[PDB]
Amino acid sequence: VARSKGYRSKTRKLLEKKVREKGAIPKLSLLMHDYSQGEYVVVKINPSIHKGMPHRRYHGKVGLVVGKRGKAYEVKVNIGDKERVLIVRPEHLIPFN
Amino acid sequence: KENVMRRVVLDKVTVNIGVGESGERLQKAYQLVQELTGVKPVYTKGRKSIREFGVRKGAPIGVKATLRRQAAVEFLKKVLPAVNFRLKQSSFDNYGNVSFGIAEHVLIPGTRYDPEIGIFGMDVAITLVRPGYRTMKRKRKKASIPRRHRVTKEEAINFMKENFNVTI
Amino acid sequence: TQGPNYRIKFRRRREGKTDYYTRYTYVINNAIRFVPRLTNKYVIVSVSKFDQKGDIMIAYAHSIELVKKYGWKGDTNNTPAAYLTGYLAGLRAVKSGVKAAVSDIGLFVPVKGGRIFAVIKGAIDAGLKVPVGDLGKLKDRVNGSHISAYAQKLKNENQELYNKLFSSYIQRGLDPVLLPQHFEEVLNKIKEN
RNA sequence: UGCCCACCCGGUCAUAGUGAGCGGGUAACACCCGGACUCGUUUCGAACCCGGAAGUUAAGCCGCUCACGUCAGAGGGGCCGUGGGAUCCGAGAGGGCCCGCAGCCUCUCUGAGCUGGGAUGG
RNA sequence: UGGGGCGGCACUCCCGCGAAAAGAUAACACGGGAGCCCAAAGGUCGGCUCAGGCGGUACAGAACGCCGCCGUAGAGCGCAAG
RNA sequence: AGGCAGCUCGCGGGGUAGAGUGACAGAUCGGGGGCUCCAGGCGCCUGGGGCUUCCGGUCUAACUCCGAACCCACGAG
Repeated sequence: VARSKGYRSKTRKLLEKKVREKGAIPKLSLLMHDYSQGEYVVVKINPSIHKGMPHRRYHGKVGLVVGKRGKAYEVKVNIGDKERVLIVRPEHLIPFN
Repeated sequence: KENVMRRVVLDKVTVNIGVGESGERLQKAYQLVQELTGVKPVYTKGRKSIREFGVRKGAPIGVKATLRRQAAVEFLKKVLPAVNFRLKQSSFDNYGNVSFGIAEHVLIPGTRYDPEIGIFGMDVAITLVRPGYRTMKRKRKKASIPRRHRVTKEEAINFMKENFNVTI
Repeated sequence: TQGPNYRIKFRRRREGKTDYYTRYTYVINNAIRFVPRLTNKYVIVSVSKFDQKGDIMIAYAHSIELVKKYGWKGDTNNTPAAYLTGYLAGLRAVKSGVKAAVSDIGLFVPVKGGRIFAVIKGAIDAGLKVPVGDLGKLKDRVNGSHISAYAQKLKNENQELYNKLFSSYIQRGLDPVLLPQHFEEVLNKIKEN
């Protein structure tokens, strides 16, 4: 049988949360930084924040910030040879390096 | 003298009437406890439904009234003479509580009559407290108190022998 | 605690001091906060700013420096004292550079006519634009008119309100009845600098 | 002065936690005293809110000891994997060698609160 | 379509596993679901804490109401699974 | 006028082999102590059942308090 291609399929363990990270958002110090254009970020999905959540295929990728729309950011990521632009809420981002 | 802060005080003498249903008995039970205490009572909702015993969620099945300082002691002085020998050492827990039931309300040494309303039973709960218990029930910076500061069973008996001259 | 399946709450949540659900909203929206705290004897006001390593104070004000700098004589944590501390806080904040701020009640209950709303109103008169609903305090409480009426009922219980304080036995002439008159002379003193 | 000790707002979110027992305050933090007024309890000035100040270190809070928890370092013990190679072994299951990397559990011992911004005390 | 037929639907969609710790990946493989329901089971604001157990209370009983102690979730969140 | 099929360093992502079971869910073999009922024998003894507690043992494609080799994104060389 071929697999169902829902939005959150084959994510039983990617969207786990370890016992010491559970609860409504713990880390506020990452949210106190305002990314400017040209910065590098890492797309890290937060399983407990259900707004502005990216797709499984982008978890752990490194993007470049190119703009801002509201409270969410426009991030340019490479998948293969293709450029893709995402709009991600800052709860799903960490700075790179 | 820090011993003044370890004193035992009376607090929250609560009267409960459990009729076990809703309608045609609550009001007369509501009227009954209205004059025993002198304060307006409250209906008590039931917990999770059982579908037997007739209880269901949100259904008022009981009436309670809470008395505080300088009126709790007066009310206790008029219900105790009925059951002076009913109070037992086994009915005291290890945290400063004691409870006793009244089988028949007119048994009280008061001006009770037998109108067409009928007769009910009563339950009385007595809570013994020390100064500083506010730390468990305040809103901000609430904490917990150790067993060191709690009222013990042995000293709770003394508070009943004194100020009330109760037996056993 | 029982082992490897137990998760510990935040330290300020365990102490019962901070509400992190409201604090989450401020950080997302990058608010500059005006924080009117209270205690059993004083009132504390601070104007904060978010930072990675901890909040930066922009301005500060305490009720102890009402008596040590402007000759306040009444209680240090009643409604007229809440207004005066807030007025002083707004003057320091505006002089420091900020012109608007967001109220941060904390874990206090927002009751109309209370001390917390008195602090906010005092800061508004000083010139700090704090958004507020049309349901603030009452103007007869700020000057202490309600305190004087209670003192003026000394005729029955033979006791004036202001019993002598901890050290006011031989130093402070408490006069609760003439409290509103004492209010504006202090207010005019901080209004000029 | 001083530096660090509480308090207000925090960051890290158990090496920081939980329980028990003890130590410490003439200020600060609290319990505490009372309700005319703003406000309030489907009853209760208990809680919330307002006004106060006699009393106390007994609670909370801070520090210390001991039990368990947690994170590491060291030591004894149980289990054990893997990327590349060969006309290597073996009927196969599997195994050995060459070059390249490790891991998990359990006992025993030893430690265990750091830190940014502002008004009281030493 | 392990010839076709009979059967089934692996013929549209969703969850786990197959799947080899990025991505992609087949079987007439395995374990199951959807084709709706709700004017509230939707929006916001406030207060509160759940299942289970222990001590004391008339009828009261494992399980009615009241007074206390513990409880990291062992509950609940329309319906499958996560 | 730059490009990336390869490698190194830096900085991140992951839940597989293994390993555990008192860390959740299921399965699974024995012993000691305490409580209770039933049956048999002369208050005691023996057997069966249920609960609790402590000690050891066996497992998991649709278990995880853990966790390699390895693979991958980005920057520089």
